[PDB]
Amino acid sequence: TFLSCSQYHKMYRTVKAITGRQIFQPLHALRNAEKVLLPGYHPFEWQPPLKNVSSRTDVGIIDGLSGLASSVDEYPVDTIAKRFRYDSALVSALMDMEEDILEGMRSQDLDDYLNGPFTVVVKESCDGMGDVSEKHGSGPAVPEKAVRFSFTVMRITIEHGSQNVKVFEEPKPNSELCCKPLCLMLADESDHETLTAILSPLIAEREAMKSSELTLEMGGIPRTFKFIFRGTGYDEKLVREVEGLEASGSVYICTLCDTTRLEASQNLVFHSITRSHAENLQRYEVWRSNPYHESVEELRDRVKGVSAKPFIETVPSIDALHCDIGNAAEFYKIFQLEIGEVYKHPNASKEERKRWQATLDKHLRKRMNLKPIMRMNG
Amino acid sequence: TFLSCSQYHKMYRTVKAITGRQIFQPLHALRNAEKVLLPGYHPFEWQPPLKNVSSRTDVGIIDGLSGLASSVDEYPVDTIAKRFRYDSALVSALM
Amino acid sequence: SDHETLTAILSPLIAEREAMKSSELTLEMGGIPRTFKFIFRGTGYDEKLVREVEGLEASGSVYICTLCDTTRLEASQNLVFHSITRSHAENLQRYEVWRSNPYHESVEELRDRVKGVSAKPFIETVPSIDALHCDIGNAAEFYKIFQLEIGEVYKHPNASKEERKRWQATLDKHLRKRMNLKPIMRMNG
Amino acid sequence: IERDGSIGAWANQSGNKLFRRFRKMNARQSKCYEMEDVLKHHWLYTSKYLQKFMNAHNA
DNA sequence: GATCTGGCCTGTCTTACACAGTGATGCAAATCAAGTGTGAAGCCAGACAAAAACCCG
DNA sequence: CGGGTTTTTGTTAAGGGCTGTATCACTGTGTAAGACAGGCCAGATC
DNA sequence: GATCTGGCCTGTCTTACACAGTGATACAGCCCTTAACAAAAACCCG
DNA sequence: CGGGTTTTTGTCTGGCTTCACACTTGATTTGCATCACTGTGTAAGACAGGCCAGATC
Ligand SMILES: [Mg+2]
Ligand SMILES: [Zn+2]
Ligand SMILES: [Zn+2]
Repeated sequence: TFLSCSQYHKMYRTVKAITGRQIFQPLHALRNAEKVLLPGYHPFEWQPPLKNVSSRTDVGIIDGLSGLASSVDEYPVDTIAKRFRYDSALVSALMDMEEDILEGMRSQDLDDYLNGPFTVVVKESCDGMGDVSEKHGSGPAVPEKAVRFSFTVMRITIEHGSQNVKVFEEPKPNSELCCKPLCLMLADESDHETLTAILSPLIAEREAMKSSELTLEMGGIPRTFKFIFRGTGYDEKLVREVEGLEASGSVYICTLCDTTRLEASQNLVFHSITRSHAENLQRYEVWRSNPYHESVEELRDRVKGVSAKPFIETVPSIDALHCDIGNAAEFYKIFQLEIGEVYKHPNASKEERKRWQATLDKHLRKRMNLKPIMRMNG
Repeated sequence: TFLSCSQYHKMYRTVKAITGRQIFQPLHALRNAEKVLLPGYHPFEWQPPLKNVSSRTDVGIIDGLSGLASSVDEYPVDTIAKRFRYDSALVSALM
Repeated sequence: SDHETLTAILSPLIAEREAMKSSELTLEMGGIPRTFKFIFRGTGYDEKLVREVEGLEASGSVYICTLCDTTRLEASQNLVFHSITRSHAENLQRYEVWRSNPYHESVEELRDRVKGVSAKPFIETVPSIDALHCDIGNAAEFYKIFQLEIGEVYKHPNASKEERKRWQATLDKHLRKRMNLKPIMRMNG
Repeated sequence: IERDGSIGAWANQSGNKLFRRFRKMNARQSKCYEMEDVLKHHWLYTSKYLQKFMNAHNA
């Protein structure tokens, strides 16, 4: 309900005085349950030592700078960043979903004294926020932009005997209610230096725990967990920026295949997914070393677009609204072309196409009774 | 506590579902309770006739301009005035 | 400061109030008929609004007292001996005299005869003051009194502004060193 | 499709309006504890336990 | 007689300043964790007789 | 294995009262889209 | 050979358009009183 | 106006349950005041354009 503490205490004491008995609970037990539910409360362990990661398990929010010296004689930086510990937030999410996964296991013809190794599919995502500053002193002061890095659990499975059984499947993972956040930064999305400096420890811990075994207590029985991470909650801009590709410019535009715009326009269905992460690393190494001594454009075409060093392995995907609007735009364009009898006209003028679009919009507003607009949407 | 209608209904239904009994009140009961206190509800009278004042006694919020002249051929004015009636407000305060 | 719209909005309320001034309400709140009278007192008006809705000038008039007709020059000479010589009816009379001008006198003499009344009052106000303004005024006067007594001006007929600023700085430093107080031109309570 | 089996329908203001609400309603000054508080509240808001206790009126 | 110049008047930003908020602490104080152990109340079974108000002869 | 006997729910009649969501005029407000001013050329001309 | 110009990129920069939140209104589901029939079940003796 | 009819009011004897001090002390939470730290509406406060009259070749 987005309630503060003073007014909550006021309502609490008012209800306690009116009803006589105590029905609500004061801020003491509330904060107690809060700090109990927050990450970094219950113990856990890992069979591998988890190198480069401490073994302390009673810490929560920490500075996102990761001990970055920001004194006068260093690189200027003032973006305040806060973060959780990846393992801590992960075990906290697992603990708060323990009840749901136990209910699912009981429903799926399974007992309670079961051991792992459970398999948890965890997806990661991060995106900016835009203006988050309500400046009212003198008006628009600064376009302060923020960013959040988060994760989400959407699949929990267990393999017993021969086959497996999905004891937990998220009903709607594309929602704003199961987006467990890791870190928050007051940095621009275009600021590559600060973003990389803040996201490097998270990626380090991720790569460290990618091949580990979690051991946790749920109901008095030790349970073993393994995790499979998937980067698929990034838009095409962030994928193209992080994976070392160029901007939205030159002919190299596909993120799943190494084709070009001209090759795609010539051969439409003649491509398959080939852009991996190790391939991009090798292409960047070739770009940096240039073991053939070729011209700029020669090696640029040889590396096929990539010109920067990627640092986050991602699994690209595609959105439904985008794949629908990309086809609707071409349908609208081919309709505009076909309502002008262009197969007979050798040339095409701007006034001709303008009048054709005007006639099309007029007929549409007359028949279907809608409002045409050049701003294409979904 | 500066509580909106939607959030209050959410809290009400949550408490009713977690407790079973209806400890709080629904929205229509709250609307009746707030209408029973707004001006222009309880009857009253005046010993003098109070000329130039209407005798209707079930009016609340009214336009503060009191029959403005907002036509285009008149002095321009861009204001939003909302007011209670003086006698109605006094009767409400007394009740 | 928008006078015409404020008057157009507040005229019905003033009419209702002046019509209710001499009425008798009858209610049935306690199960039995109860009669009610009313006495209105408009004392919740600040200086900026009581110098505008009453007809007097806003801030440029020599007349400063909202109760007496003493000018700024006569106020510095006569300190305590005064009386309340202002009301709504006399203000209406003075405005009518200003508008008619039956004596056919100059503008300055007519202005000092109407005691600064230029606009027509339409709200019977009862002005009042608070302790905050009184104490801040007394302290602002005593500050300059301390400056004048520490500068030894009773023996120096004409001093300089820079010398007075030096006096002010010395007094501020002495006060901050002994009493440990932070001086500031922006005065408050 | 063969890799995942679901193209999905993920899409806005849900990341900015909620953040500004948490920052304006319950947060501190100094830009040091403000982020800690908003992160704690955002973590508490997406808890399956609290949501399960909230939506219990459907059954 | 024709401009030139110092001193008020007044609508201007301009700028400091106390207050309201958010959150968390942090000591003084009322209450409770169990141990009996009485000890004073509340109602019920057994069948037999006193104040107070309204209608009828 | 299957009826007998017994112990619990549904059904539509209807104008009500009561309670839970869905919507409706209202604006505000975040956000990619696609246009446009330059930047940077390679070709035509004196 | 030096200078002017049309065309391809490129980094902003305004926008319309899809939503977001709110108090009041409007639909839209649950009990009520006879009741003779319509069903579900648990347990038991044949 | 006096008497009758309810209606409420009590009775002891013997017999059930049922909450409360009484310390016992020493943790627990309960509550109100205090702490850290800024954003902002508001009132003091100069401030220069404008309006003047006093003045010199
Ligand atoms: Mg994005
Ligand atoms: Zn492709
Ligand atoms: Zn005076």
